[PDB]
Amino acid sequence: MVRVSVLNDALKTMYNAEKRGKRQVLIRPSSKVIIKFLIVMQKHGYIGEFEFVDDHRSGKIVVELNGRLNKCGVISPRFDVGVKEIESWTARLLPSRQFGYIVLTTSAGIMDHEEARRKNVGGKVLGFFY
Amino acid sequence: PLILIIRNRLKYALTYREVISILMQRHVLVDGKVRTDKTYPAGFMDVISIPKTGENYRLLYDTKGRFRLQSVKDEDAKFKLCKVRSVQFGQKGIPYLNTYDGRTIRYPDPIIKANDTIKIDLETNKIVDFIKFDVGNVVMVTGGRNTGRVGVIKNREKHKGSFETIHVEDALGHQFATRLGNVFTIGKGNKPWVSLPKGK
Amino acid sequence: MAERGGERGGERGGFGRGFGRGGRGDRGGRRGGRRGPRQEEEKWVPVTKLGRLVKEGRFSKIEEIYLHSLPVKEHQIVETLVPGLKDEVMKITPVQKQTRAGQRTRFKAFVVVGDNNGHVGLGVKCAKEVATAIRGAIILAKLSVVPVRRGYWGNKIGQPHTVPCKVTGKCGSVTVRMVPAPRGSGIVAARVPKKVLQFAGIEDVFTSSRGSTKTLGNFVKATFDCLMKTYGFLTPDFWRDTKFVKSPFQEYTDLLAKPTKAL
Amino acid sequence: MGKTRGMGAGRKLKTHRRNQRWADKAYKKSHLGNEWKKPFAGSSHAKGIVLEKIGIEAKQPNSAIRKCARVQLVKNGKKIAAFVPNDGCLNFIEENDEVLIAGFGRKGHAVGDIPGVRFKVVKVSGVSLLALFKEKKEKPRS
Amino acid sequence: MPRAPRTYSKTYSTKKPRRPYEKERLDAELKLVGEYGLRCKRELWRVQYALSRIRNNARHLLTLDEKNPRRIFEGEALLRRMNRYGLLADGQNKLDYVLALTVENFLARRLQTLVFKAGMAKSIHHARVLIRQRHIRVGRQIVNIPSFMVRVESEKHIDFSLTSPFGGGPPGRVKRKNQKKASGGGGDGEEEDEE
RNA sequence: GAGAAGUCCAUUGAACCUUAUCAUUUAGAGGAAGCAGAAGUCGUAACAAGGUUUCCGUAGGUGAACCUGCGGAAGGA
RNA sequence: UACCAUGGUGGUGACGGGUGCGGAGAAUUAGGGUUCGAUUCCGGAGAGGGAGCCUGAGAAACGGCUACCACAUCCAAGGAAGGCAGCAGGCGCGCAAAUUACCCAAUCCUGACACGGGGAGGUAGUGACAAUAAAUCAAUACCGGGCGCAUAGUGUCUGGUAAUUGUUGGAGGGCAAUCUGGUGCCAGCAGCCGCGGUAAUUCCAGCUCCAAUAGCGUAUAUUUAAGUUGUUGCAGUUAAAAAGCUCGUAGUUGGACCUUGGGCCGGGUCGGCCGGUCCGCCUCACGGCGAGCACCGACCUACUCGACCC
RNA sequence: UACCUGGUUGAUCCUGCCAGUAGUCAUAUGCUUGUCUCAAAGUUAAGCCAUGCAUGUGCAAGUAUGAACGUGAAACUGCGAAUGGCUCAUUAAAUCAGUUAUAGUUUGUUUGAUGGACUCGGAUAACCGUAGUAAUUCUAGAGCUAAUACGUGCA
Repeated sequence: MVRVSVLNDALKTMYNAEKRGKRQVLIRPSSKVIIKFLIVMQKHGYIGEFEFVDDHRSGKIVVELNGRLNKCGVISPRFDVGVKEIESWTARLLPSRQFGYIVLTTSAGIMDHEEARRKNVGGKVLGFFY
Repeated sequence: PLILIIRNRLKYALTYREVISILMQRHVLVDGKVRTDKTYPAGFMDVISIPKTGENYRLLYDTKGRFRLQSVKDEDAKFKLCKVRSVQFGQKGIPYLNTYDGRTIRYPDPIIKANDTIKIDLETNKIVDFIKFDVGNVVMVTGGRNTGRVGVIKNREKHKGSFETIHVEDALGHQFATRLGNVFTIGKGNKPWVSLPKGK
Repeated sequence: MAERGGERGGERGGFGRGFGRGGRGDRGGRRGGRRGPRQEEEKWVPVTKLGRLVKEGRFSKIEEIYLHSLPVKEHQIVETLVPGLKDEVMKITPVQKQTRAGQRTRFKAFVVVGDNNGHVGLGVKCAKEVATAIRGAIILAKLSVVPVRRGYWGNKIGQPHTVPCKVTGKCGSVTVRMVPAPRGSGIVAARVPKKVLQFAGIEDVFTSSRGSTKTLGNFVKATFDCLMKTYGFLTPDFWRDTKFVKSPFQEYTDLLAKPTKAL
Repeated sequence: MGKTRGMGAGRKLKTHRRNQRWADKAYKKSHLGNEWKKPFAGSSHAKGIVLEKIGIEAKQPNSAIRKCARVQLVKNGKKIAAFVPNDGCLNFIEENDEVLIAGFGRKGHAVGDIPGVRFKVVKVSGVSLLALFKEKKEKPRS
Repeated sequence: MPRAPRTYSKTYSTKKPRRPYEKERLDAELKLVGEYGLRCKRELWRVQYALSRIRNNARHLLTLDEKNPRRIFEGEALLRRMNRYGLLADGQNKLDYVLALTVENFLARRLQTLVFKAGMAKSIHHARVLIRQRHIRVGRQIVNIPSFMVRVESEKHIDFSLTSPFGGGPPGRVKRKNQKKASGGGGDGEEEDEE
C-alpha cells in the first residue's frame, strides 16, 4: 500500500512520547503532507536528510509543543489516496469546527481544506489534523 | 400557439369556452394576415395585430422562457426576423433555407448558414438584409434560465458534431455563453432591431 | 443549537477560561505529567540557558530558583488537587484556611460545599442491588445524585440503607469537581466522544437529549447538547462515561493559548 | 472495511451477501399468515398456557377461509358464538404461546363483555350498558 | 375540557402539602405542559408552531416565544383582553378585532410586529343585548343563566363538558359471580385421569 | 374494359386431440420420531477432580443417558 | 429468405427460475441509507383468451370485423346475439370503498368557417380514509380554603352560588396516573415482564386519577430505535464468528525521482414538465385548500483550463 | 429535536434478542363526532354482466333537397369515431429513463411553402312499393333522383 498512516501515527505517538522529533522515509505526497503541517504550524519544521543519490531518503520532522501540552492534540487518518472516500468542494463533512484543518489532496495539490474550498477544488482527504 | 398568447393578453376574466368569437370577429392578424383558427400555432418574432382603432404586438419570450406578447410599434411591426433553422442544400447557390417560423426560401440574396437571420418585410415577402451569426453582432437569447437577455458575440467555438457555444462580451455585469440553438441574431453594424430596455 | 459558531473574540472565549488556562498546562506532555521524569532532565538543560545562575547564591539567584521550583510543583498536578478550580470559584474567608488544612474546627471529609453557593440538588434515580450472604441476602441501595454548581462531576455511592447514601453523596459530587468550559449559552466547546468500556458516548452541538445524560446536560449548565450515547441502557455506566467527557475538554484554543505560567 | 470504497471492479461482491444473510422476513409474509381473515369455526375447546405459570383460558378453534385450522384466543370476559358464525381475526403475535399463533379480535359476531362500563371499545357492549348484544343474537338466526 | 387544564395549571402554580418525587421523562414533559395552558389551546398545535419554529433558522428556543405575539397573545399585553382564552377571545370569534383593515376570526394566526389592533364601529353595537332587554318591559321575563345546568349529565349543578359524572347505583357483584360460575365447566377440556 | 358467387398452390398462420415433462394450489400410497405441555416411567450419565477429569474426531458396539479402543487438546487434575 | 462461414456469450453472473408496470415521484430518518414504485403526471401494454385483416394520414382498434374457444342472451326456438379493467350501478370474492344523480357554467378537446357535442371533465348527494381551526366553555360579582402582608383584617388564586356577554386510552413496572366492593392461581388479564393460590397497586364494576381530546387506540403493512446487513455505523482470543495451512487469478491496493498525455476535477451552458416539498404573500370570515411569486435539485450532455495522485 | 427504557441475575458488567415507546400508508376494528371547508374514493376477480348513455358539423368543405315551414332537415362524400378514458394482468426488457443517431425515415389535415372561371355527362340514397329466413335481427326484386366523392378531354 501507502505509507501515510505510519507518518501520521508516528507523529501523534511522538507527541505522547514528548519526543523531540521523529524520522521516517518520504515522497512528494508525504513531504506534501508534512509541509501542510508546517504551514499551519503543526510542527516546527521538517527536513529530508540525504536527498540525492542514496537508495532511500528520510525525513527529520520536528514536533511542536514541548512542555505542557503538545500541539497535535489529535491526528488521525481517514482514508488515504488513489481513491475512494471522496469529497466535493461543497460536501465537506467534518470535525473540530474550523479549529482544526483537514489535509486534502485536492485536485490542485495537497492543500488544506480551506484552500481547496476556495480553490474551488474537491479531492481526497488525508486526515484531520486537529 | 395563437390562441394561448391572445388569451394571455386577456387574463383578467371571462373567455376561453367563448374564445372562438374573438377569432370570428376577424380582428386578429398574424404577420399581416387573417386567420380565425382555434388550433393555430404562433412563435417567436411573429407579429400579432388588433383593430381598426387598434395596435400591434410582437411575440417575445419573458426572462424565464414562455412566449408572451409585447406591445410593438407600427414601424417595427412592418418587419420580422427569421432565423435560418435548417438547410437542405442546394440549387445554383440556393440552399432550401428553412426558417424558424416554418417559411421556405429557395435561393439568392447574397450568403448563408444556419443561425444566420433574415430580415423580412411582411407584405411582399421580401428579404431586406441578412444578419450574420458572427462576432461583433448582437443577439437575443431564446430559451432557458438565461432567456430574455441580449449580448454581443465575442467569439464562437466550434467543435466536432456541432458548433457548441457562442460567447458574449457582454453584459451590464458579466460574460456568459450559450449553445448556438439559443442564439437569435438581432443586429449588425448596418442594421439593428435593438431598442428595448435591459438586462441581467 | 448552532453551529460552528461565530462571534465575537475574547468575550466569547471567556468563562471557565482560567481553569482552561492553568489546566492546559497540567495535562500532557512534558510539563504537567504524564509521567514527567526524563522530561525533567530534558527541561533542566533549557531553563539554565535562559534565566542563568549568578553563581554564589547572593541576591538575585535565591529568588529565581524558587520561581523555577514552582512550575515544577505546579507540574505535579494530575487534576484531583484543586489548583485550577480553586482560584476560579472565588475565594477568601476563614473556611479557606480550614480546607487547606489540617482539621481546624471543621473538615474531616467536608468543607468545600459552603463556599460554591446556591444551586438545586435533585435525585436522579435510586437503584436496588442485592448481594447474597451466609444467613440471608442483604438488600442495599446505591443512589446516584447530582447537585452540581456550574462544572460537572457525577457521583455514585452506596449504603446498606437508602437515606444515608445520598447525604454523603451530595458532598461527594461537589468535592472533586471539574469545570468543562462551555462555549456559548449552554453549548459544548467542541465535539468530543469520551468512552470507557463498551459504551459509544459521543456529544455534538445540536438539540435536547433523552434519558440519563439529559438530566446531566441541565446540571453542567448545558442547554443544547445532542448526545448519542449508545451501547447500554444500564444507567450507572451512562453517567460515568459522560463525566470523563466533562473535565478533559481539549478544543484548539486550549492547544494554542498555553504561553504563560503562574505563581 | 475489507476493501472499503476504491474503484477498479469491486463494489458488487458484498451487495450480494447482505440480501442472502437477511434475518427478519423476505417476500412480505404468508406461510400463514396475515391480513384480516374471517374464519368460521366450530370447535370450542380449552388449551393450556406457556412455560411460565398456568391458567386455562377458554379458547375456540377456528378453520380459516384461507384454509388453515389453528387455535385462537378470545379476549374480553364472557362470550357466545353460534351456528357458525364468522368471527374476524387480527392474528396478533404473543412472541409466543403454544399453538396459539392468533387471536380473534372483536368483529361482527365476536361479542363483547358483560354489560359494562368501566370501560366499552376494548371489552365492549352496547348503548350505555348493553343494547348491542340483544340485537347481535338476532342477526344469525334470520 | 378547557376547565380541567386551567385547574391543573393552577395546581402546579401553588404548593407545599403532599407529594413524593418524579423521574426522568416527567421533568421534560411537565414543563412543556404550562406554556400551552396559558393560551388554553391544544397540544397539535403548540407542536405545529414549534415545528415551524424548529424549521425557521435561528436560535431555537427564542423563536417560538419571540413569535408567540399572536393575535390572542397581543391583546393580553394591550390589557384589553381579560385573559387570553377570555370573553375577549370569544370576541375575536365575534369578529370584533381587526388586523390590516381586514377581518379574520381565527385566534390561531400569527401576528408579526408593527400591526395595528383596533375595534370596529359596527360590532360595538351588539345584536343580542336588545333581545334580553326586550322581555322586561311590557312582557314577561324570567332570568338567567350561566348554567352548570344540563340537560344531559344531568342537573344538580356541578356539570358538563367534562365532568360531573353521576350515573350512580351500580351493583356488579352478581354479574361477576354470573361469570365465575358460568365461565367454569363444561367447555374444558378432555382430561382423562383417574388417581 | 370492369369483374360477382367461386376452386386450387404457396405463405403468415387460430382451436380440440397427439406428446413427453416441468411448475403451482392440493390431497396422498406407506412410513421416520425433530421440537414441545405437565401431569409419567427408566436409570443418575454431564453438574463439584460428578465419585471412572471433560471434551473431540474416528469406527465399533450398548435399553439409554452412553461406554470404550486410538490419537489429540487443556476450554483439565 | 437463399448460399457460404460455424459461430457469438458467460467466475465483471451470459442462458435460466421466482418476484404478496418503469420513470417523475411517495413515506422515513439529523444525515445515510432503507423502504416504496401505485391510483395522478409521463412512456408502454390490453380490453373474456389468442392470431389475422379491411377501412382510414394514423388502429394491428373497449364503443369495427373475421372467427376458433370460454361464458351469460334472444327465439314465432330457422337463425341472430354480446364486450363495464368508460360513468352510474349489479353480482360475488373479501377486511373494505360512493347516486341505477345533475350539467357543459368553467377547463381542455373532437367537429369546421359558426355555434354544436362530450359519463373528457366539473358539480352536488355519500364520507372524520390525509388536513387544519373552533366549540363544549368562558369572562365577572359574592360566601368558603391556600399564598403576598400583617389573633383578626388587608393584596392575590382557587372550591361553589349570583349577573350578563359569543368522548375515547390507561393508572404494578414499561409509562404519566397508590380508594372502595366483590372474587381467590378458580374465573379472567398484560403485545414482554408479571398479576389471581382470600384482607389484589395488575381481574371485574363503580368512584377517583390522568394522557390526548372530534378524536382515540387496536391490528396489518412499513421504517426508525436496532451500530441487529454497520457506506457513514459492528464483530470474528474466551460472545454468532479467522477459512488446517499453502501455490496461485481473474478481482481491491501500491516504495523513490524526473518528464509527456490526460480517463479521476473548477467554471459552464443545456435539460432536470407540472404537481408535491421549503420560504413567504394575499383569496374564500379564519385556516387547511387554492391562487400568484421566489428559492433550491442530484446527476447527465458541449466547451476550455488543469495535473499532485491512481 | 433525533436522544431510549423494561426483561437473561443473588447481584453485576459485556455480547444479544424479544417487547414497549416515535412517525407513517391507497387499509381494517370500530366506540365516539355541535362544526365551517377541501380532499382519498374496489396490491381481492386481466371474474362475470341486465338498464341509460359515453361523437358530432350545410349563416363561405361539397352538388342536391322527399317530407317540415329563402329557413330548417334525413342519406352519400369529406374531417372524426385511433384523441380521450380506466386497469397494471403481462411485466427486469433498448420496456422506460437520460443522451444521441436518423439523407437509414414517415408528417395527411394545419400553421407555412411550391403548382395550377371552356363545353359536359354518367348512377345513387333518402322517398317509394312489396318482401324473405320472418315477431325477428337484418337486406334485397324494385320505381325515382343529386354529386369539388368519379371519368375525361388539358401548356
